[PDB]
Amino acid sequence: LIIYDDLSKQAVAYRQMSLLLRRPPGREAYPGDVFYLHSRLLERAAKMNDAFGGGSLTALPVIETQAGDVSAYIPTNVISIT
Amino acid sequence: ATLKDITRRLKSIKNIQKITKSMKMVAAAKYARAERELKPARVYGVGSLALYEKADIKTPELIIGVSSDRGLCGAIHSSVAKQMKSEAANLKEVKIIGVGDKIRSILHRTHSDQFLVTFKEVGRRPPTFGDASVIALELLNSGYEFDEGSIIFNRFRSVISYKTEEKPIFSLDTISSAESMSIYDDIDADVLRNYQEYSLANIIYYSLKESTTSEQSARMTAMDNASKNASEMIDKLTLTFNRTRQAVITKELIEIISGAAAL
Repeated sequence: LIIYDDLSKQAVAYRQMSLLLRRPPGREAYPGDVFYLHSRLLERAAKMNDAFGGGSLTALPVIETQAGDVSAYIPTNVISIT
Repeated sequence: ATLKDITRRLKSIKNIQKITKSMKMVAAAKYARAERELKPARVYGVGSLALYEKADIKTPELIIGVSSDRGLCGAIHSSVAKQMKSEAANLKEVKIIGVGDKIRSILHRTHSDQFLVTFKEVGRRPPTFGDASVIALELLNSGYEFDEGSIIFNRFRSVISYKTEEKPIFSLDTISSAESMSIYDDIDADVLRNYQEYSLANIIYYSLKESTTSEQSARMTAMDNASKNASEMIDKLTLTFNRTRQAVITKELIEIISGAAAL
């Protein structure tokens, strides 16, 4: 069971790096694949069959919302993944 | 905050501002008529009780609530229900009569089995002595020969001020003959059975004429507050909308320029 506390802070970090790499910003100044950033990661947490080992990886990512707005861009972007 | 949300609440407060505005006006006409119809009805009530105050009447050993149906009048139904439940525990057999539906619902669940009669449509049409007589008839037709009662209502004072008042009704015909009545002569046992019956209809009418004047006045008030609390809330959210409109345009534009100034 892996916890990412929190993924919103990783976004801010990723936004830093991408903008510092001269790569153009998209919505809310976050890079255009800011969905791809978490989706790539959160897909790897999965449940394997018996043929492949029977093991599992659970994911509890954490997202911080401002003023209670879950309908916001980044919140919904992670909701749309988990 | 979003352009979808902001305008939804602006659409609905511009409703309340207006809906409440007319409910102030509806009550404002009903006040002005009830204020004129009270002027004589007061003198009527004055002349009605001018006997029980000039000669002391006690009782050796019935609660009537007067309000209306239509709410939103501030604290008219709630002030009399407080003084009714005050005496519902402080007293002796207690049997309740509530004129106006908003007594059958506010102070019911608590005294559900302590009901004698209920009256509806009060406050729709300005009250008459005819309404008070139907209240008088139903009281005397019920097999409840009460020892003594008290009528609780809202006495008018001004556009904004009123006070919950009690008036004791010594309407027992066995209590009509006391040591203070020994001052009076030339009476029948069954002429008081006529006078007591009528002086009951007077005080019920008086309390009813005070109530519907005190009720419509504070509904006119409560709605003049509520429509101009919405007037303020419209003017507050409207310029909150402009903030958020201009900022959304600006922010949507920085988002482009930032992306254009990176290539």
